[PDB]
Amino acid sequence: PDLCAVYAVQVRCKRLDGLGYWSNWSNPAYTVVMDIKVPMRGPEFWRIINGDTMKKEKNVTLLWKPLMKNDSLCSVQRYVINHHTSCNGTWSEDVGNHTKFTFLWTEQAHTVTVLAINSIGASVANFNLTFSWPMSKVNIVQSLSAYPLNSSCVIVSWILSPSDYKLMYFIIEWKNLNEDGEIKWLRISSSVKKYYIHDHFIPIEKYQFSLYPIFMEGVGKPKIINSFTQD
Amino acid sequence: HTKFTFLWTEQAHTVTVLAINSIGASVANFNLTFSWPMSKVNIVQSLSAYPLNSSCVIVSWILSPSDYKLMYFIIEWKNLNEDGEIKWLRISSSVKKYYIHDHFIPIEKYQFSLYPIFMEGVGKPKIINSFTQD
Amino acid sequence: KYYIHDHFIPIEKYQFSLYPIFMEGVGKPKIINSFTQD
Repeated sequence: PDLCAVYAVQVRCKRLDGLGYWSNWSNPAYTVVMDIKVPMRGPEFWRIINGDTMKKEKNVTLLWKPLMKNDSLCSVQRYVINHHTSCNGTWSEDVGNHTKFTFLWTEQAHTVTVLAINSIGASVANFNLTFSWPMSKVNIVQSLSAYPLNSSCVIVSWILSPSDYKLMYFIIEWKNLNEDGEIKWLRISSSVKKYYIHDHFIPIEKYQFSLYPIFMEGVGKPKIINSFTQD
Repeated sequence: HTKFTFLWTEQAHTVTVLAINSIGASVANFNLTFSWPMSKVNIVQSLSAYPLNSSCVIVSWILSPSDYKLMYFIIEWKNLNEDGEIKWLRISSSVKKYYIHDHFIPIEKYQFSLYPIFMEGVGKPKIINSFTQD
Repeated sequence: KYYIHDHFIPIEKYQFSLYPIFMEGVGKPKIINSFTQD
């Protein structure tokens, strides 16, 4: 079931006709971790946008986590980012084993895809994220409320307005606004209307919860709240 | 013992704590002058406190000009919501913003007192009882 | 007043029924379907 774990293997033998004894078990053999297939899935990534609202150019810092054993399978030697744009077409940038990359977003639509590469090749199923200036205005989240359930779980719930755009999935993003916390994020199916976030949440602190609707055409306008709803 | 209580009666009382070992007393010792005139001197024009995270708060201040030679600052902070031990730290007078590393719960009401410390003694603190929302 | 020790997620809607129990049998419960915000 797991191609990238060390298995111990021992073999013993006996006469096929049954007239005899079993041999002792052989000295254990162990696998060496080598890449055995390309990675099954590319890493989940999100973006930080550093840019004054008055500038046409914005710095987009992509952030991902290293793949877990199930998704990397055995190893990731380096990460390569495939960029796709209407004007410059497709190009690729090798990021090595770094988990963060910052590029300049200039075009009206820029689709980015992060690939994981091992000694055999690139990951089969990869996540993409389209950065679109028109789409950043689309708002489908009618209401958004956040209630801390406990110090280990917050429900974030939302109601959706009808939309002509095919919603693919949600990403909930949360950060403390009281802390310089790392921006934590998670991808969630578009079928979901309430989610249990498991993280350490101190319920009085002010957390920003941003629900980004993600469409084929790109990231919609987030709904943002800066306090828990007392109602 | 790490704590001592004395009666302050005079207009000016300078105190110095010495550490002594089997050879003798400490070479370089801190002093603190308690002066009733100086307790009225206020040089801290504004004081604001903003929690940066649960492990660091910047306390920042602007200074008015002063004829007294400021030696250093001490920032003192305590929860006003908790019976917390009064925590304090000495900071150079050259500093105008400092990163306090302690466990800070950002909504709780902390009192931050910036005491200006002069040769003539402790000046009047500037005190705030809430984080500045501005 | 009683302290119930169980895993309670405070926003979820819990029904709490207090049944008064008499020699003659179970009385009418008082029922609430939400926490009291007052």
